[PDB]
Amino acid sequence: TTALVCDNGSGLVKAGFAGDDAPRAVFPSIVGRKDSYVGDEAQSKRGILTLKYPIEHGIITNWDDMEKIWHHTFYNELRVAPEEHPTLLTEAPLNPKANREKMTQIMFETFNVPAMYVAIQAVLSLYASGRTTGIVLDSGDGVTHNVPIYEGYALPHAIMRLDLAGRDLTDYLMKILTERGYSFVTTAEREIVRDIKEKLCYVALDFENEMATAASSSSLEKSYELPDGQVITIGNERFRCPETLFQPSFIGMESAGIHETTYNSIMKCDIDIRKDLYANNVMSGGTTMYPGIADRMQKEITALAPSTMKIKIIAPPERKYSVWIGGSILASLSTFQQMWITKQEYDEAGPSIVHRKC
Amino acid sequence: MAFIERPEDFLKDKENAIQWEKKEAERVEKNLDTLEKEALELYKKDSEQISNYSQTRQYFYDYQIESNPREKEYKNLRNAISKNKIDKPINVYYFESPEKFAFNKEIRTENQNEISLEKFNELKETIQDKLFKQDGFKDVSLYEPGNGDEKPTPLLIHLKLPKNTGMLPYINSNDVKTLIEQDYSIKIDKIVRIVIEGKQYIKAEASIVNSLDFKDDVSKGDLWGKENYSDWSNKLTPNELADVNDYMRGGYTAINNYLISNGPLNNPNPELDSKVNNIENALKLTPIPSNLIVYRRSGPQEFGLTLTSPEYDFNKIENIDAFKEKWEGKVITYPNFISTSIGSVNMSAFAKRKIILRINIPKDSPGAYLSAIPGYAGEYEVLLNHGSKFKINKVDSYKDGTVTKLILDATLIN
Ligand SMILES: NC(=O)c1ccc[n+]([C@@H]2O[C@H](COP(=O)([O-])OP(=O)(O)OC[C@H]3O[C@@H](n4cnc5c(N)ncnc54)[C@H](O)[C@@H]3O)[C@@H](O)[C@H]2O)c1
Ligand SMILES: Nc1ncnc2c1ncn2[C@@H]1O[C@H](COP(=O)(O)OP(=O)(O)OP(=O)(O)O)[C@@H](O)[C@H]1O
Ligand SMILES: C/C1=C/C(=O)O[C@@H]2C[C@@H](CC[C@H](C)/C=C/C=C/CC1)O[C@@](O)([C@@H]1CSC(=O)N1)C2
Ligand SMILES: [Ca+2]
Repeated sequence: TTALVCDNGSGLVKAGFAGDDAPRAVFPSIVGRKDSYVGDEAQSKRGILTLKYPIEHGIITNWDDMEKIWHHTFYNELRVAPEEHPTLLTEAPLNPKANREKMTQIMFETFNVPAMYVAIQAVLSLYASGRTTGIVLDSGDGVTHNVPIYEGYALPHAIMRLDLAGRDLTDYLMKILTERGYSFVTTAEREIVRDIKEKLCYVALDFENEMATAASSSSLEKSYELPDGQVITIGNERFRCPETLFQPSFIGMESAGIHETTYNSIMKCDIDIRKDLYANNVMSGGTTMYPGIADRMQKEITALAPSTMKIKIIAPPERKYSVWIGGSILASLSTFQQMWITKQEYDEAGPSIVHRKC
Repeated sequence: MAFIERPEDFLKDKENAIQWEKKEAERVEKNLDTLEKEALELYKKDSEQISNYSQTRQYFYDYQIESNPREKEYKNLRNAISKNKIDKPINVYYFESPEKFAFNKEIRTENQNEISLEKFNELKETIQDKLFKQDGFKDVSLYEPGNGDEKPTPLLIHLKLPKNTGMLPYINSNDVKTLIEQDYSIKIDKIVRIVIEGKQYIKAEASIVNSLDFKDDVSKGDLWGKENYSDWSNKLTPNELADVNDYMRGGYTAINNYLISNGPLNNPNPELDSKVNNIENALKLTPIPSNLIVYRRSGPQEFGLTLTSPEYDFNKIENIDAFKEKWEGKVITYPNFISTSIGSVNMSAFAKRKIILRINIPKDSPGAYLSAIPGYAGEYEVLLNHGSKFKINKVDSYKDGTVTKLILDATLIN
């Protein structure tokens, strides 16, 4: 009777019940090694087992492993039967058509769900704030997209994608902390550094000025207690780390940064809608959580756009779960109920019913 | 006297060449609309900048190109030229810098009268067996420069242009002129030393080779690719489609690193070996159906550099020079399969890459328009076979904002 909402990301699965204000379950999108280990399960067995991420850059790349993640979601995290709940899945922008078909086949043929739907992550996150028009910056653990949306429709020819996100920032922070004189190199240390990143990093409004400041004072230094009680210090690494989003050359990438991809995305849209996009820049996902990121984006887009342009960046406090919340709202809507793909419709039409209806 | 049909080459008959082209200029004025005549008038007044723009316009973001007001002059002038097509071949004459054909020193000084056997042979070795890409608006002559004509360099190009070449005869004050838009590669079939008015010149006997070059017209290139590789998409074995999709889905990194590290010798992995074989076979299934230009934005690592290499700062001329000395005229080989695009436009993912490979692919080369596979059309991708060799014919440079970037004119030679 209650619908499920499963937002499956490169690093984390956010799962719960339509109608709830937050996901009941948030767990790592990993498998170790028929009945092979999943959510944290595959790190406490990291020995005879190596941990594997089935979603890469927002795309499902291993279906056997993804079946295990979905098995874990239904039976272990939510403790429901899939046969008893319509299930809303999320997908990346520009998810290949065959991929969405395979998601649909697995849901009906493997899990025997009574109904399902596949929704675009960025569209859900826009919807969470009550908007159907705007440009979404969705940045997670594995991928960052710019997705312009007009009256509820994503505009696929203007979507920008960067394979630069939270895990890259964590790895970069490990490197530059190691260069400071610490040593962060192992799998466990990567988790520690992710925690340091999530607690102490910020985006500088003026990067070169911030570097000059840190150079000539301890004002920007913070401390962090390691699990064994060692206290360490972090300085300019606090802002060099997320600076990578605006300057991907920091990790050897020669791509545009997130401000430039935002601008590129807007410039690929019809001229008549560009001001609506500038006025509705919405941020979604864990890697948009940095203090200072909205102000910095405002400043960078201001420098690119016409001097008369009115620019607004919307970064809600809940934006780590914006996609999930939008799915919870959507699946609960009266007018959405006609949009579910039923098991009957799947039997009548192929996996390709998912284009008919999603 | 003149015959009632023109020759393919006016040679030294300057008087008839000029009269004939003057008549042609009058005739073509009947077929130009006022926007086209306006475009021509602006060209007479700003030819160098307009020609410069026409050479590098295609390398910027699609929306930057569309927003540039110089597109109007470019398109209108190009249209004016494109539609006066010749009914049979004609030979033209013009001077180039030797640097244009990657001979980066003087053949002789302006003041010198003779050319050494040394320099002649160096020039021959530099420009033989190479296809040099030409772009942009150019003024040419229908007759060979002679005593009392203007002769700015020691290098005279004698070029044969085929039937259906667009040529715009026009008048600029007292002078009769001929405008073309270069859209082809030239091969130097033969060089000869001649004397004109007391000085030795090299006369290069040149012909053209056409290739499809979509430049910034990615829609047109994509339509062409889909037309030629929709069937290909369906004609692969299940193993080949499997191994191909594995490659495109990100398996390329392991597969190509295995190739580059020479794993087939040092670490023979029969699984990978079978994938390489299948993908290669996929690329031989529908060979590239026309001579084709493709574009690749290279990482610096392909040219022995990193982002922090001082030598990667091409804003300094000495680093461009050092790059040319190391790579220009050389053959390079990729043990990996290599991604290229039908389009020349810049894109977010490689917005800052400074080295652009511009590759001439001969008809029937192995290759495939992978973007015909419904999974991912936004690359406009042509995948080239593992172990491909490219001759670097010429290195050019241009400004993208404040950043100097390089264009490597290359030819696939195996
Ligand atoms: N680069 C392009 O212009 C282009 C064109 C079409 C599609 N693509 C797409 O982008 C992705 C491929 O990206 P790519 O081509 O930038 O990555 P790549 O796999 O070709 O290169 C990865 C890294 O290895 C380096 N490299 C590659 N071959 C090398 C060699 N033989 N020696 C030394 N270094 C070498 C590159 O410089 C780069 O740093 C694919 O998804 C593809 O479809 C890229
Ligand atoms: N407060 C924070 N500050 C910075 N980064 C954070 C914060 N909280 C979480 N993150 C990072 O965000 C990422 C997780 O976010 P999210 O769940 O949106 O991504 P995902 O959906 O798993 O991946 P993707 O959307 O790329 O497929 C991790 O890299 C995590 O370290
Ligand atoms: C609170 C939390 C957040 C999180 O986002 O973890 C996700 C999932 C995690 C899986 C690997 C580890 C060992 C097992 C972990 C169980 C984790 C819950 C951890 O790998 C990430 O850490 C990567 C590595 S480091 C980084 O930046 N992304 C992202
Ligand atoms: Ca996500």
